[PDB]
Amino acid sequence: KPKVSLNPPWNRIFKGENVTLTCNGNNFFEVSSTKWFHNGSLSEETNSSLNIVNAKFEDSGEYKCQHQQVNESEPVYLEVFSDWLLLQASAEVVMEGQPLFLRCHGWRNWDVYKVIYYKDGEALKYWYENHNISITNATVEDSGTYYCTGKVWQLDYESEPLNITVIKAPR
Amino acid sequence: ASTQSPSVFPLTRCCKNIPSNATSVTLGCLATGYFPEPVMVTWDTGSLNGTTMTLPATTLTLSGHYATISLLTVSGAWAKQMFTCRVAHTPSSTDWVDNKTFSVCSRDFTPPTVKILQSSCDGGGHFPPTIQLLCLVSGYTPGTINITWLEDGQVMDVDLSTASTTQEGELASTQSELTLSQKHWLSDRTYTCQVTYQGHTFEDSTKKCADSNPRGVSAYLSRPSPFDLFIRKSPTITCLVVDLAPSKGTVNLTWSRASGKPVNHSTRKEEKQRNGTLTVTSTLPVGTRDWIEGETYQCRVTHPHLPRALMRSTTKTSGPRAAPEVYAFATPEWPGSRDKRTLACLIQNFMPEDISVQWLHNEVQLPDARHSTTQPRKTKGSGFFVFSRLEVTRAEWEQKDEFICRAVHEAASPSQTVQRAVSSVA
Amino acid sequence: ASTQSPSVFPLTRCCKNIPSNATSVTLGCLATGYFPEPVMVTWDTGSLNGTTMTLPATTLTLSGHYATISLLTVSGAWAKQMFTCRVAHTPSSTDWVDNKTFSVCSRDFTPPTVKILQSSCDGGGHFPPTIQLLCLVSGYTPGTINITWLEDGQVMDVDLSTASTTQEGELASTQSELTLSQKHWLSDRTYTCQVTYQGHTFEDSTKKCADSNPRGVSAYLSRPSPFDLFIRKSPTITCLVVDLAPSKGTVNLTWSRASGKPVNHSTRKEEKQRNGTLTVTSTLPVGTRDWIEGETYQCRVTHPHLPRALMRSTTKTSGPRAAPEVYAFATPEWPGSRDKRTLACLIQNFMPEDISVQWLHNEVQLPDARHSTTQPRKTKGSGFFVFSRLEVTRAEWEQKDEFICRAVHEAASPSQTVQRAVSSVA
Amino acid sequence: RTVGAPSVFIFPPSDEQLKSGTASVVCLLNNFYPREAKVQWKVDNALQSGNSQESVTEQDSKDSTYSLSSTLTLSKADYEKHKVYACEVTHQGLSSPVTKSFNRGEC
Amino acid sequence: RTVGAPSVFIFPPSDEQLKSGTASVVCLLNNFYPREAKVQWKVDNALQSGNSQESVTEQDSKDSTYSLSSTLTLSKADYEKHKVYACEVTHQGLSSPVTKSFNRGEC
Ligand SMILES: *[C@@H]1O[C@H](CO)[C@@H](O[C@@H]2O[C@H](CO)[C@@H](O[C@@H]3O[C@H](CO[C@H]4O[C@H](CO)[C@@H](O)[C@H](O)[C@@H]4O)[C@@H](O)[C@H](O[C@H]4O[C@H](CO)[C@@H](O)[C@H](O)[C@@H]4O)[C@@H]3O)[C@H](O)[C@H]2NC(C)=O)[C@H](O)[C@H]1NC(C)=O
Ligand SMILES: *[C@@H]1O[C@H](CO)[C@@H](O[C@@H]2O[C@H](CO)[C@@H](O[C@@H]3O[C@H](CO[C@H]4O[C@H](CO)[C@@H](O)[C@H](O)[C@@H]4O)[C@@H](O)[C@H](O[C@H]4O[C@H](CO)[C@@H](O)[C@H](O)[C@@H]4O)[C@@H]3O)[C@H](O)[C@H]2NC(C)=O)[C@H](O)[C@H]1NC(C)=O
Ligand SMILES: *[C@@H]1O[C@H](CO)[C@@H](O[C@@H]2O[C@H](CO)[C@@H](O[C@H]3O[C@H](CO[C@H]4O[C@H](CO)[C@@H](O)[C@H](O)[C@@H]4O)[C@@H](O)[C@H](O[C@H]4O[C@H](CO)[C@@H](O)[C@H](O)[C@@H]4O)[C@@H]3O)[C@H](O)[C@H]2NC(C)=O)[C@H](O)[C@H]1NC(C)=O
Ligand SMILES: *[C@@H]1O[C@H](CO)[C@@H](O[C@@H]2O[C@H](CO)[C@@H](O[C@H]3O[C@H](CO[C@H]4O[C@H](CO)[C@@H](O)[C@H](O)[C@@H]4O)[C@@H](O)[C@H](O[C@H]4O[C@H](CO)[C@@H](O)[C@H](O)[C@@H]4O)[C@@H]3O)[C@H](O)[C@H]2NC(C)=O)[C@H](O)[C@H]1NC(C)=O
Ligand SMILES: *[C@@H]1O[C@H](CO)[C@@H](O[C@@H]2O[C@H](CO)[C@@H](O)[C@H](O)[C@H]2NC(C)=O)[C@H](O)[C@H]1NC(C)=O
Ligand SMILES: *[C@@H]1O[C@H](CO)[C@@H](O[C@@H]2O[C@H](CO)[C@@H](O)[C@H](O)[C@H]2NC(C)=O)[C@H](O)[C@H]1NC(C)=O
Ligand SMILES: *[C@@H]1O[C@H](CO)[C@@H](O[C@@H]2O[C@H](CO)[C@@H](O)[C@H](O)[C@H]2NC(C)=O)[C@H](O)[C@H]1NC(C)=O
Ligand SMILES: *[C@@H]1O[C@H](CO)[C@@H](O)[C@H](O)[C@H]1NC(C)=O
Ligand SMILES: *[C@@H]1O[C@H](CO)[C@@H](O)[C@H](O)[C@H]1NC(C)=O
Repeated sequence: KPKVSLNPPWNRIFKGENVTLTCNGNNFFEVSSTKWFHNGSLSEETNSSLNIVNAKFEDSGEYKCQHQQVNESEPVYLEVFSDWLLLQASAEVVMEGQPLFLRCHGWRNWDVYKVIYYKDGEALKYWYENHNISITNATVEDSGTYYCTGKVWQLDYESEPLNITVIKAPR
Repeated sequence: ASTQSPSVFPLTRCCKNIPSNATSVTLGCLATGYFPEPVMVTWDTGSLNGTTMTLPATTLTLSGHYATISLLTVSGAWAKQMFTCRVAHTPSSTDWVDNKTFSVCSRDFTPPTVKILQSSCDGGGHFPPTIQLLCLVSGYTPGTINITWLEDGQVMDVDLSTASTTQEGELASTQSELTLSQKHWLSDRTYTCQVTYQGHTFEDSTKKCADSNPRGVSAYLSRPSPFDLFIRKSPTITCLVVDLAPSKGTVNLTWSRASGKPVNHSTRKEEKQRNGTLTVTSTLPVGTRDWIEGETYQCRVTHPHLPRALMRSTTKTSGPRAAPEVYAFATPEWPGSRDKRTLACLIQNFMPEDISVQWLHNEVQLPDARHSTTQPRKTKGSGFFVFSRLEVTRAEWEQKDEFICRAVHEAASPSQTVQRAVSSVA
Repeated sequence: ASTQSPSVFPLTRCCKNIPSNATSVTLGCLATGYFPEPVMVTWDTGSLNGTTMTLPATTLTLSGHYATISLLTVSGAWAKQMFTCRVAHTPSSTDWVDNKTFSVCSRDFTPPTVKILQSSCDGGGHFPPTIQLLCLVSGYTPGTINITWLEDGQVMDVDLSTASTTQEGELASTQSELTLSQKHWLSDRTYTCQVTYQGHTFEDSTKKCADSNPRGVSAYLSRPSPFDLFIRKSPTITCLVVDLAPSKGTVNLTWSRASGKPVNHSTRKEEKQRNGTLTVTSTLPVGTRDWIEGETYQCRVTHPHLPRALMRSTTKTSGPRAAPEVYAFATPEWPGSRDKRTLACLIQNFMPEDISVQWLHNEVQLPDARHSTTQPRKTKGSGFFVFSRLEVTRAEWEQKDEFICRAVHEAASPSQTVQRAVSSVA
Repeated sequence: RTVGAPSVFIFPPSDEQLKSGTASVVCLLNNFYPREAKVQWKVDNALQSGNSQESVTEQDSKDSTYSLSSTLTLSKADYEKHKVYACEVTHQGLSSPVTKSFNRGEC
Repeated sequence: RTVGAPSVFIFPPSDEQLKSGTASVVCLLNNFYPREAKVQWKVDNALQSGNSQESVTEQDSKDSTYSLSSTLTLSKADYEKHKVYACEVTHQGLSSPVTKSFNRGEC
């Protein structure tokens, strides 16, 4: 089947930010045209990559793609927020040992200082500036509801929490 | 629209443009910012003759206010004669009189200028243990001059600074030196050099320097004061938004009630500060019964450069109630304090925390600035307390030695006020 | 070794060391740093008759060259007489003659002082388009003076700065103003003011400052509490550094005095906080007298990830002194509260702001948790005030009904302590 | 009556009005006939519109003339953003439009 | 001959030697007999050793006394950091060791 790829990979963006959904599978059938499915409705884009420009609140929701095959792609979900700090994350469900990058991101390239990540309530790591937590070998205990506290323009802001859960790759 | 009192300002032609041989001159007064019509203007010319003529008013488009100009034309010894304009607005009050007294010419002098220099930190980037601020008032026409230093706007004692004036030729030069600890300088406080010269004010500002100064908008929302709620009976709430970056455009500021019932019209002031920000204040009148019965009011702040809307809300405290205890005291007489005394008041065991404290003397409630009042703090048991301190002078207690400390508080009975008198001599 | 010419220098006593009534004086010339032997020294004494004397040379240990002193003792009008010493070194050359001409009281060294002042940045901390540096040479005996500016040790063009000189009484003052671009100031180059007075060089330097928070870390440094200082006679100061990273590599914490005298060991302590940050706290005991006489204490922190060392400094106040007034009151009985009272203490008009407040009952100091004291705030005139509040029980005043409010403050005499007792029944 | 020229005057805002946070630069046209008088405000030689309010008086009972005052209303900050302030008076009694000007710092 | 006391003098370094970067503090002991004279260097009331060179002449042919010059050699920074410089002369002709001193502030 054609799986759906995200550039940048992050399914949680800010209002107004861009993202481009690309969708590809094994080339058993030659690539001619693609179908897009915002919420269930067919989008007016044929191209294999759809560029979601300037996010609005209505740009939220279930996304899906399709080719001339007999069967469809998975229901990737894209929530869109306007707020001060969004604790972005690579994937919402991962299997151990895949790369996981986390990023406590601030509105319009703004720089968040005194950044602290929380995993399930406890302080996982703190750094002076914003950082890219990166765990390449996710453990099954890594599953938690995460959130990050930061300081943007001298004021304190907590991101909305986001739960992530790992699974065992055998079975 | 509410009744508004006019602001009266002079209007004289500028004397470099006035010919010296002109035997006659026209001056005037602008009365602007009042509701409703009319005002009456009279002119006292001293001893000269004069012709008074008042124009029809102009309705200001932006605010709907009225602006009228009343002119006087005089002849004779015009340049040396005092001139007074007296404006009465009987809608404001029957005895409302604005008296503005001035001359045709306030004369021409060279502008003084002000600049502030500072100690340099050393070759390693470290501050010295004390910081010198040197306020320099460059060449001005010799005259009486005063320099005041302010720390975040509050006057410091003159003992902590020096001042020096020299004269070279026909021009004076003034310098003032202020000494500060390194600790105060590193705390990012802002210091103002205030120059008073011939009844005109100049100023300059400084704070600890910086390679960069990020700042963001913050917002605060007050409750009505008990004094305004129960004595004045005209409660208001204020949404104050500070430290916004003066970008392009006006900041969107909206009042709403959780019930969906209508809000009154609010007033809005925007003011640039010494420290580089723009502070916006919005004041909303609230209903007295509305507030007392538990309504919740919301201030919503939006701006295109903001990430999200900023929201603040305010409502009557849901805690229990308890009446204030009041105690007033005078300090004893001792050496060095013969003609100035200090009075004190303790207000305690009240609940909830919002309270207004004033001092009354001889059938006038003295201005709030005369005294100081601490912030409410928790008692060990149940309720809050505050202290108030009032320095008084000999003429006041010789006028009347009874000084009343009064607290206004929602739980006080029977009329939401409690007061106690003290006499210093007994 | 190699052949080296002697360096010839005069040798005369200080003008305050030579007695005015001396009938004879001994002067000399030191010829140092020559190799091999010998040198030949002669003296031109003008019209006076004197006795010359040549000593054997002493070999310099560091280079192996020779150093000799040639003295001359004269009598008569030796103060006004001009003396020449003529040294030749025949290994160097047959006609190398060093003629050093000087009087017995030619001059004493006179150190002009150097200080660098600088432009302001404004009230938002932003830099102006240019930076002024003002080098001041204040209060020196008049004479020839030159001022040169260096940028990273190279002489800048003469037209880029302007110097001026004034005189007041005996003492002279000189100033020089340099204009820099904002970019140059912000590049962190070092600027040196080089003052050459009577042929000798005096220097001061500056570079872009360092604003106390390089990587978002904060550091705070307290003063001793007056209670610790004057009652326990064990004053301590505390340096606390917050928001460091929990990485490896221990932080380097060092204490020092500006005078270089030794400091004791401190209580170095680290602990990770619940929010994932790391705080380091150290408490240093300091000498009581050392503090009272105005020593400056410095806390210096270095972490491997920080780009430069971070320093904080603390010292005693530089303002005037005023002892506190202490007033103590007992509340009268309030209906329904038979078994409790509140004691209020007003402490006022003291300078500087540092103060400790204690309460005592039955000659023993009560726990701090029993009473609440406000933070120092300014009075209307000179000095600061605080209020203290203590709730007491019937069992306590029936045990002993006298309670003492005691203030410890640096300006109080004779032992930095003033107290006032109060009774609830009277 | 005959055609009377306007006596053209200009008045700055007072320092107390600058303390109040507003500014009203006045151009007075005293004792003109006929009533058709045009006042054009310029600030640093840039024409202004939407902030000029012209109070026009009645016909005087003695000389049968009229009076006018054009009030240019600005903010305090907008007042000190500029230096030159002038008003141009076009009228039948003036052969050319008379421009009366002043500056802030000379006063 | 008879026991002669040293006339003890102290000479500061010249400012030209400070321009050269060295400093030679001289203590002159004039006209003393016998030759056994001890010179000690007290810099800010701290005894110095290993940086002093004593030059002694032969017996004079007129008074049969001796002349000594003790030279304390230091750097310019080492000279400028210290304030009071003194030489203490112990000799048979002196009942107490005579200390002759000067101060950098007044020299
Ligand atoms: C640049 O310059 C501007 C102007 O000087 C500074 O603006 C100040 O900002 C501070 C905070 O950012 C303001 O302080 C706030 O004032 C509010 C107004 O309350 C006043 O009015 C009530 C009457 O109802 C009085 O009782 C009260 O005492 C005040 O006089 C307060 O309500 C705020 O309190 C809030 O914060 C405290 C914590 O500090 C909480 O405990 C409270 O519960 C409440 O939430 C607050 O104190 C200050 O008023 C502003 N100045 C002016 C003139 O308005 C900028 O801060 C400055 N920026 C920099 C970087 O220097
Ligand atoms: C993670 O959690 C830690 C705590 O575990 C937080 O660390 C706190 O950081 C704050 C911010 O600096 C600290 O607050 C500071 O406390 C100092 C302690 O002073 C003591 O002594 C004085 C005088 O006797 C007392 O009055 C005071 O109450 C204390 O007992 C204060 O001196 C500091 O004052 C500073 O701010 C004021 C304005 O409020 C200025 O006027 C001052 O000049 C000065 O600049 C300050 O209040 C706090 O103490 C720290 N906690 C602990 C336990 O020490 C971290 O901040 C937190 N991480 C993040 C990212 O927030
Ligand atoms: C495809 O299906 C999707 C879901 O099936 C649809 O997504 C939904 O769209 C609506 C409207 O576009 C979203 O509602 C959002 O907008 C209103 C109005 O915005 C105001 O409130 C915001 C509060 O966050 C402010 O930030 C704004 O500035 C503005 O003042 C909000 O009231 C909503 O907020 C609520 O929901 C969000 C989470 O979405 C919470 O964070 C808030 O606290 C509050 O509870 C929304 O912001 C709706 O959120 C969205 N659904 C999701 C899951 O995001 C989509 O419209 C549809 N598309 C098409 C083409 O059919
Ligand atoms: C990411 O992490 C989040 C944080 O843990 C997860 O949210 C959690 O969801 C669970 C639901 O599975 C919540 O658990 C219960 O929440 C409320 C609170 O229960 C209270 O009342 C009960 C009596 O009714 C008591 O017995 C409880 O002890 C408690 O006091 C319940 O109402 C829920 O009931 C729901 O689920 C049951 C099935 O279990 C249904 O039968 C019910 O009809 C109802 O629909 C839950 O029992 C938990 O509180 C919540 N955590 C937080 C912090 O909010 C989130 O699910 C997770 N997501 C992923 C993808 O991993
Ligand atoms: C989101 O993507 C669009 C598409 O490229 C960007 O649009 C460009 O905008 C810049 C200036 O804003 C123009 O110079 C380009 O021509 C635009 N590109 C196209 C293809 O038209 C847009 O800028 C992006 N948004 C953000 C916030 O980066
Ligand atoms: C997803 O793709 C697979 C690929 O064939 C589909 O599998 C067949 O689906 C039909 C559905 O009508 C069944 O009748 C067949 O028996 C399935 N083939 C098998 C099981 O070998 C599958 O149906 C597709 N799913 C959807 C929803 O289209
Ligand atoms: C977190 O990781 C992402 C991707 O791994 C980083 O995004 C890159 O940032 C650099 C520098 O800002 C850019 O040049 C790249 O183009 C970005 N790549 C992508 C895919 O976005 C992000 O910067 C990292 N965050 C931190 C704090 O290092
Ligand atoms: C789709 O791809 C084609 C191929 O280059 C391109 O010309 C076209 O612009 C694309 N459409 C969009 C919407 O990007
Ligand atoms: C994760 O750790 C295990 C340790 O047993 C190792 O075998 C595996 O290769 C690691 N995977 C990655 C992606 O580092």
